[PDB]
Amino acid sequence: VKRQEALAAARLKMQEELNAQVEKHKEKLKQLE
Amino acid sequence: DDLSTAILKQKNRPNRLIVDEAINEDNSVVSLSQPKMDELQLFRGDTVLLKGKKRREAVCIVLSDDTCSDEKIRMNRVVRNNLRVRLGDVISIQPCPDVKYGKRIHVLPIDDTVEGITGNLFEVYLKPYFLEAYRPIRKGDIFLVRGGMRAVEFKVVETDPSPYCIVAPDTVIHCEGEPIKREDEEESLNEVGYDDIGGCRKQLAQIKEMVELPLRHPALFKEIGVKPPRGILLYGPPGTGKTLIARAVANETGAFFFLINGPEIMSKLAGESESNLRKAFEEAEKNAPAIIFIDELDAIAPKREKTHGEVERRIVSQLLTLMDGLKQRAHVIVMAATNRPNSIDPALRRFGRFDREVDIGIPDATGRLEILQIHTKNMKLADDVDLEQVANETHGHVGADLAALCSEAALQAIRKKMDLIDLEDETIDAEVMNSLAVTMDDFRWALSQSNRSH
Amino acid sequence: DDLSTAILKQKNRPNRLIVDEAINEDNSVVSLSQPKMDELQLFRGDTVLLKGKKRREAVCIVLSDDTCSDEKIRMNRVVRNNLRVRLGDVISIQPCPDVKYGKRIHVLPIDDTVEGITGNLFEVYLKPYFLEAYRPIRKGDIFLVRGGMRAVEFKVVETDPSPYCIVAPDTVIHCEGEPIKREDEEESLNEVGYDDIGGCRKQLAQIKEMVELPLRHPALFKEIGVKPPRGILLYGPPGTGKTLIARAVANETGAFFFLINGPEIMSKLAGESESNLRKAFEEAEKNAPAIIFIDELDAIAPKREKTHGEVERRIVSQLLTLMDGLKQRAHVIVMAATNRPNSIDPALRRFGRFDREVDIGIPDATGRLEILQIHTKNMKLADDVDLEQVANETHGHVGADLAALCSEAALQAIRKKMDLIDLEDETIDAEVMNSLAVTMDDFRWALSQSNRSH
Ligand SMILES: Nc1ncnc2c1ncn2[C@@H]1O[C@H](COP(=O)(O)OP(=O)(O)NP(=O)(O)O)[C@@H](O)[C@H]1O
Ligand SMILES: Nc1ncnc2c1ncn2[C@@H]1O[C@H](COP(=O)(O)OP(=O)(O)NP(=O)(O)O)[C@@H](O)[C@H]1O
Ligand SMILES: [Mg+2]
Ligand SMILES: [Mg+2]
Repeated sequence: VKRQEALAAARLKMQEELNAQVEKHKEKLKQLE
Repeated sequence: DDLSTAILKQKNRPNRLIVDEAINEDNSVVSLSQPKMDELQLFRGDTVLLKGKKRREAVCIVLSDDTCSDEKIRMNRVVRNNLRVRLGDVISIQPCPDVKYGKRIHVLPIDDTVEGITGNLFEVYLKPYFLEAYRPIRKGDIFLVRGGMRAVEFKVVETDPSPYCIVAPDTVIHCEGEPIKREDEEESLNEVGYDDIGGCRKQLAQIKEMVELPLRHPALFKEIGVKPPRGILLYGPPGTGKTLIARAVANETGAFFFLINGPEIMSKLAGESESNLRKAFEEAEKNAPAIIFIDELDAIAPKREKTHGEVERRIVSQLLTLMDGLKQRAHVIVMAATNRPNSIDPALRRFGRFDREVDIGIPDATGRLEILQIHTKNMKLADDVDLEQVANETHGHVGADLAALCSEAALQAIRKKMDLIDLEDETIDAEVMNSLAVTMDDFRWALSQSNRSH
Repeated sequence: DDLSTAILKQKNRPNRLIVDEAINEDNSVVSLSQPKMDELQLFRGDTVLLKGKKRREAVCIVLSDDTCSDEKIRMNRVVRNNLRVRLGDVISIQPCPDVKYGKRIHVLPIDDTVEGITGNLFEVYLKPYFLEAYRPIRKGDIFLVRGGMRAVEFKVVETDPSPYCIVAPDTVIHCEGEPIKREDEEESLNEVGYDDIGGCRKQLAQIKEMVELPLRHPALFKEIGVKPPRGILLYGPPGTGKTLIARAVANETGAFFFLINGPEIMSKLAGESESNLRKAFEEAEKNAPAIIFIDELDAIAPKREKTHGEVERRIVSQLLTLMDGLKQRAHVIVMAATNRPNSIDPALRRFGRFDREVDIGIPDATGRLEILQIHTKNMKLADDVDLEQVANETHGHVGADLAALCSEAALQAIRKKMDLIDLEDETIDAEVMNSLAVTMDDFRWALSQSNRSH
């Protein structure tokens, strides 16, 4: 129960960190061109 | 035509995706588009199984990415290495719902990544890396960890359960033991696969359909009501890649694979040659589905006229009995290779023995270019190097001649710098090393040296 | 002409009947017309002995049927399988008055018919099946029983008395023990017989008259005052079915049959080759009437010029002494086969050794069609497939070439579906499997591939 809540919490954490890095990369490319 | 290459063809299936470069270098994460995830019924954070090349798998967590094409999959270098794939390869993907929390795992560092450090590997590297991450891992994964301005590569040596698990807070992590040799991983990294074989597209298909397909799906053949042949003879002139294909098949197949080398059997004492032979067929029988590859067949089974030894003749008799002894339920296939097919005892090419033959012949110009690409992939080439042109100037060259061409080219390139380097130095000056490259001129030189040879 | 095929001919006798399909699938019942029963002096419910192929017998109960032709016999699938016969075959029938109540019998299930069930096999299957039925059965019968929405095949493993008996109320039925492998029965089911040999009608007659006839009726020959020859050499080019005939003879003969394989004798140590040879002729002598078949004779008895080994020459000497050693009372016949008759030591073809020769040659167009029918009988063929046409386009092909043609055809058929099937799947999609069939087009393709080969 609490195990799946932990996994889900870490998975949510993962998704938001990928989203943060997508935007950083996107910004870098705009500055490049 | 398209039919004889059927079996090589990339399938337009939803779980077949093209490998592209990753945004973010988290070793356990791979990124799809959201419509792709919707299609495969994958929700954010699901655990997935990837299949790459050379029997490789990786277990990852799948995440959404709006910059990712529907037909593409983003994965960092570490995952690609574990799958033995490069950017542009196609891999297959499925849910992995069965995957349990690990009881313990054993990992060790690569040796050239640690010389020397006091630090506790668990505390400094692994605990922060795994902490509350619930990362999936597989036996044989290599992964990279950052810590305190240093990076350390680890290999997963053991998991329990095997071969994969999720590393939880309560999973015991062992990091203790002798560091893994980099050279040993570089040996494994460079196993031969099908993508190391140029110019044989049609023959790789014939082999896949006479060997892999009937060991993998014996149902197909029973359904339609036919026995697949059990003896496949590869033939062709020297250096066309028969032995290469043997190594690829060994590293790609899902069957048990037993190599017999002609000369090596023939180098044994009287009676020990026979014994080893029997043991090979016994082991394969026992471990079916299985492939026996007999490389350089002509060594052990020349025409019973050629061979003026009673033992040598006895050995051929033994082979034939072993071939015939393959009762139809064994799922054992015997491949063999030779550059002298006419030199083989004809009784071996009868029905139920080596009854199929594959010509690994001289490649054509397009094939030669494939070969040149494969061979130079790890080489430092200058921009002036036009391999297509080299392909066009190498008529009648086979794979081995193209390898040597590339060696000779390189050596010329080295020759060009011999005014800076002495035999007597212990060391090579770095700016000399980093500038070293093979030019077209070097290849031109090599080419011209090869017209004496041919 | 009609005389050289005399011995194959179906006899217009009252006890020779054509197998037709059965009204009612009771495994112990067979149906004749009433005038046929009257003719053979069989009354309703008499116990009868049927002879089918491959030495098979069945014991049945004979019943009247007004829908049955006088010249026909109705029998369900189960009985036909036990007789190794198909619809349209001719079988022989006699009263069986000698047949005793069984003291015990042992039967076991086929394994793919039972995985898994609690139930007591006796109580749930066998007691209701045998109850007050007084069924006749024979060791080696396979029979099917219904019970509670499931069907279970059993094999009769033992009877007492052997080999047949009637199962009475007081007969002990054992059903306990390890289930019988389906694959093992499918191996037996597919033993080679004479009906698996196409295009050799005249040579099967020569063999039947030089081998079966004089071992079965040595009186004929003593009456008329002549010794039958004892050495029969089959010859012909590769793949014409010499070894096939050896397997058929082994599965059809009423004699003791001992196979010697050339290469396999020749694969033995010095002295062990000789020993095995002596033991073969000793065993046959002891177990007469008997057949020794020496397959690939040329391996053990090449011209005493060819063979540069003293042991190899010693072996041939041993053969000749063993052949001559067949004193005229032994009732042992030696057959042998070779695709190289000129390569055999000529002393073996002298009087009293291999003094009769049978040419298992290249079949003609009609023969080729017979072969194609035999080979495809268990294959999934589409309706467009015209084998007569294939027969006509395969001049100079022999049996083995026709087998491979049919394999290549099938493989093309499979090739056509390779867009749905992956090497990496564990499974084959069923609608793919059920639709799989070999088309004429597939055969056309195969044919065209075979004109390089020839
Ligand atoms: N088809 C190919 N594609 C790529 N490289 C090849 C190919 N064929 C040969 N080479 C290169 O040449 C090397 C020697 O070839 P090898 O696989 O030994 O050929 P082979 O046919 O086994 N020789 P032989 O046993 O002399 O008949 C290979 O290991 C490759 O480095
Ligand atoms: N007369 C035939 N009728 C039906 N099938 C045949 C016939 N001859 C050959 N075949 C098929 O081809 C296969 C190989 O033939 P086989 O019986 O080995 O011939 P063989 O003459 O013994 N060969 P060899 O020993 O090379 O001279 C058989 O097992 C059949 O599958
Ligand atoms: Mg080689
Ligand atoms: Mg044969």
